[PDB]
Amino acid sequence: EIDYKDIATLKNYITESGKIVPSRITGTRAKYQRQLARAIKRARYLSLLPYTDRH
Amino acid sequence: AVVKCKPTSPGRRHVVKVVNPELHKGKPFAPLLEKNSKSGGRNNNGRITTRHIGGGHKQAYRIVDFKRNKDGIPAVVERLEYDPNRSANIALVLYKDGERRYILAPKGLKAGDQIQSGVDAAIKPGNTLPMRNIPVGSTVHNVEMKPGKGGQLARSAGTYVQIVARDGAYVTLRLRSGEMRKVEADCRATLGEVGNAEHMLRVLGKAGAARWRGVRPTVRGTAMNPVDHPHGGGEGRNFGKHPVTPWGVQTKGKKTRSNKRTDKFIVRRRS
Amino acid sequence: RKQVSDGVAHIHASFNNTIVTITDRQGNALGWATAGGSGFRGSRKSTPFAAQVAAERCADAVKEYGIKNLEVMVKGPGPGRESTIRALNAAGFRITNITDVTPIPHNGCRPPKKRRV
Amino acid sequence: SLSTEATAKIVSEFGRDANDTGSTEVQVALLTAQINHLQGHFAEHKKDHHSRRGLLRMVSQRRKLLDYLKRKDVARYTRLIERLGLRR
Amino acid sequence: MRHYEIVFMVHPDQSEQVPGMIERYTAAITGAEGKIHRLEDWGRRQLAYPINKLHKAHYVLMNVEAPQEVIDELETTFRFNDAVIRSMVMRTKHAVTEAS
Amino acid sequence: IKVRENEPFDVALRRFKRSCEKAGVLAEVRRREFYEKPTTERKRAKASAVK
RNA sequence: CUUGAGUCUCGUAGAGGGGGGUAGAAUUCCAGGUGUAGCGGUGAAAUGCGUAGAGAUCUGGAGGAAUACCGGUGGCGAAGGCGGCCCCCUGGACGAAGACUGACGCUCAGGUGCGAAAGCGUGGGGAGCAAACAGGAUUAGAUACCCUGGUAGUCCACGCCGUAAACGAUGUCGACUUGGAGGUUGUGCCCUUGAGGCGUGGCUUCCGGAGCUAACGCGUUAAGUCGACCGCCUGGGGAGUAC
RNA sequence: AGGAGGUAAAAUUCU
RNA sequence: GUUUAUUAAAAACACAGCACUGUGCAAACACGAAAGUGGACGUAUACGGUGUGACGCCUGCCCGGUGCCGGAAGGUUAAUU
Ligand SMILES: [Mg+2]
Ligand SMILES: [Mg+2]
Ligand SMILES: [Mg+2]
Ligand SMILES: [Mg+2]
Ligand SMILES: [Mg+2]
Ligand SMILES: [Mg+2]
Ligand SMILES: [Mg+2]
Ligand SMILES: [Mg+2]
Ligand SMILES: [Mg+2]
Ligand SMILES: [Mg+2]
Ligand SMILES: [Mg+2]
Ligand SMILES: [Mg+2]
Ligand SMILES: [Mg+2]
Ligand SMILES: [Mg+2]
Ligand SMILES: [Mg+2]
Ligand SMILES: [Mg+2]
Ligand SMILES: [Mg+2]
Ligand SMILES: [Mg+2]
Ligand SMILES: [Mg+2]
Ligand SMILES: [Mg+2]
Ligand SMILES: [Mg+2]
Ligand SMILES: [Mg+2]
Ligand SMILES: [Mg+2]
Repeated sequence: EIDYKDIATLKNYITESGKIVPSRITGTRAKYQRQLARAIKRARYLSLLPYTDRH
Repeated sequence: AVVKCKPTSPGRRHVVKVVNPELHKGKPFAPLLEKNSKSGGRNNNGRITTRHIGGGHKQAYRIVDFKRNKDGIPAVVERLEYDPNRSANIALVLYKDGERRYILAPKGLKAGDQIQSGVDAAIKPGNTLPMRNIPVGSTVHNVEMKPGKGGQLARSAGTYVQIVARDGAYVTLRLRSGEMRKVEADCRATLGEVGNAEHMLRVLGKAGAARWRGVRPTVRGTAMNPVDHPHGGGEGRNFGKHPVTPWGVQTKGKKTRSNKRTDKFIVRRRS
Repeated sequence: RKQVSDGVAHIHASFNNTIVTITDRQGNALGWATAGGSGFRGSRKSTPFAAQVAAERCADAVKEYGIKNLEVMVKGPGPGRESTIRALNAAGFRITNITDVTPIPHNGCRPPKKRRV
Repeated sequence: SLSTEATAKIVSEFGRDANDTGSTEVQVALLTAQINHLQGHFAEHKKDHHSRRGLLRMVSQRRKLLDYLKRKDVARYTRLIERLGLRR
Repeated sequence: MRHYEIVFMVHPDQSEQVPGMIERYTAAITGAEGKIHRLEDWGRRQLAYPINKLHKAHYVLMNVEAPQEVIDELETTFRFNDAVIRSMVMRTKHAVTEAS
Repeated sequence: IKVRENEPFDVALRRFKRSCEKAGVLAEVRRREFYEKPTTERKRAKASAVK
């Protein structure tokens, strides 16, 4: 959001297979649903949270 | 730089030069060169052992350092020079003790670049270590086959070996001949790719280009009579023969490697 | 053989003929038996039933080396997906864990054009 | 579009005071100033077609309003191009 | 002078090259009068997934103000150091000082 | 995907079996190319999925 | 003269364009470990792959191309068209206050430039896919549709080419006429008094009045009402052909 | 009660 | 450009360019019973061999035969025992 290191949260926006969550389910604001992706996806790049869930 | 030159005259028309604008214009460094007389491709016996060879320009030997044995001591690239004796270009270097040498110039360097050699001696283009001290994957040229025996592998213009394993006391390496081949790993090697890789973009363009390069007309085996070559005679443009060297052996396909003493060093051979 | 008792079953349901093998935990391997040259061959493979029986002939030769359990990761779409495990837990191996391993790209390579039956 | 600071300089001498930001003298000056620096951007890159499209607007507009004054207050132009650079 | 957020990470068996870095970066950004407004360091940390087949690796952070430079010749100092394993330099968005 | 579920029974479990992926994203990524007809899939899967 | 128009100011969102960087999943291949007679493929087959050991599985290593989820009658661009992440360069649009300018405009034959894919040149690159080509089927035939392969090419660089159902088949600008659901991005005011209360901008999707229409349909983003200027049509063919 | 995935193969002609 | 010195100067040979193929260096290859030597004080952007013959548009089908490059299961086989 205002932060991506918020790995604290986020985890309430990504499934038990490691998938980002549709904005129709999570029901989040649009302008800020993007701000989530460019920040969850930011954070999976430096392995604080995974892409997959099998390795 | 490659140039196409205009059709001022045929056999200029197809020409294509390689023009290197920071190759030192003028006379090479005297004390590092010695005479070098041509052969015609004729051996001590007097016979033509290799043919197509002879005639074409005079050519003084530059003594390049293929060993790079003087470790420590920085050396500075004073200038880049043309070399007749090979496609590659050389670099007159000045070791900080006053000694001077020639080295196969790699893709990188220019005037003023520092270089050196030794069991540490940095790790940039122009620097020489034992391969027991170069990262795997590292790109290298002027490779040694037996340590202390100077560089033999990948010396031609724009040429290179990449090291590609370590396997213990040898060090498997692949030569863009396509062949991977273990080698004793105390064997040295210089960082970088070599020489103006632009070399192969030349076109020559006329016959005389080749003549003054040393090389000499090649005459077909069917242009001849059957006493001259096994591609026989004719009676008007004829063949019907399994292609062959003048001495009888098949050309095309006929593998002719024999050396089992080294077959223990080849691991995957070119294709 | 040497008897572990703790192993795993790798199952590949390609569709067209559907296959299953078994290995040890770090993933060595010891037994195919598979729907193809084994109870027909042709459209009467690639059937769920054939996966059942494909699991059985596996079972009936994947014993020894202990095994009395197994992790069971599974590769495929279509028939034989479940019906193997359905017969595996019936032959009496304690179904420890199951897993997806069907390869999903992040769209990576072109797939093959033009096919209307 | 250059720096928010920049252009601060160029409104003087061209303009009668700061925040006199609308005399045809300044925009022209603002344009040229960008264009000139901005020709560097198209040295490198150069296959950046789209960015160029914006450029020519600057050039079109510049020229369009450099022609406007030619009709009003003669030699209010011949006191600025040489003051700047361009009449090719 | 615009702000950047930096967050590199270097492999386990050379964590303790820690401060050896930071200082020269301060010499590199004090030498370009740009106050960093919050530093952090948090070594031992496990990974979402292995890398080069290795779990765990040392981390850091920043939010430095600096010239649109140094990051030129710094973002490239992560282009030697076979030592360091990953990086990221971020946008800006005003200053930074709390989260963690 | 990776499933463990606790304790006593045998049922392969999960009315959430078609969890996130398999059956579906494998059809798509498998069949073949597209480019023009995911645009037709678009103005149909939500030209109809209006009301 | 300031209201059309532009300039300055602080910001906004954006897959706008160009450069360099890096991640992650899969396909293919290289080397091994275990492992044994089948794999693959179809409507059914067979070609092909496998007893030097395939397919399955594990570990390791190459290399190329594309960015799952976000993703959506979502945004962005003049159009073509643009989707992982990261910094550098840069374009445009929009909002708000006020400041300057003072008609600086609109349109545009000529002219200039941009312009999907395939295609061309020089080289480099090549994992997948796949014109051509080959083999397996299919069939009366099968130069096809289906299957095993497969080169150009698809990728990069630099220079060509300049066409698409390049379409909304709807030229650009401005002004004027009931409405309903939204989507999305700003911003002014009022107990943060909510994820607000009350407004006001730009874009945008569906429905629909009047009116228009040959009808289909269009319907404030017009095909309604007007005006400026440009391009174009005058029966089917011949022909977007010949010179 | 939503989504998902799989269900028709080839087969010409009529002053 | 070269060539039948002394009846043939040509459309013949050479040519730059193209391709096939062999060569990891004690290279292939050649001259040498050998030693040694050329190749080369070069190192696959190299060197040898064969065919083609600037350039432009291009270079189709055929591996049964003869060659050459791979093979192993066997069948057949040398000296030898
Ligand atoms: Mg030749
Ligand atoms: Mg020849
Ligand atoms: Mg003759
Ligand atoms: Mg003879
Ligand atoms: Mg004849
Ligand atoms: Mg692997
Ligand atoms: Mg890779
Ligand atoms: Mg901008
Ligand atoms: Mg263009
Ligand atoms: Mg193209
Ligand atoms: Mg091309
Ligand atoms: Mg047209
Ligand atoms: Mg279109
Ligand atoms: Mg409507
Ligand atoms: Mg309305
Ligand atoms: Mg209208
Ligand atoms: Mg025409
Ligand atoms: Mg019919
Ligand atoms: Mg008939
Ligand atoms: Mg002549
Ligand atoms: Mg004569
Ligand atoms: Mg040759
Ligand atoms: Mg000829």
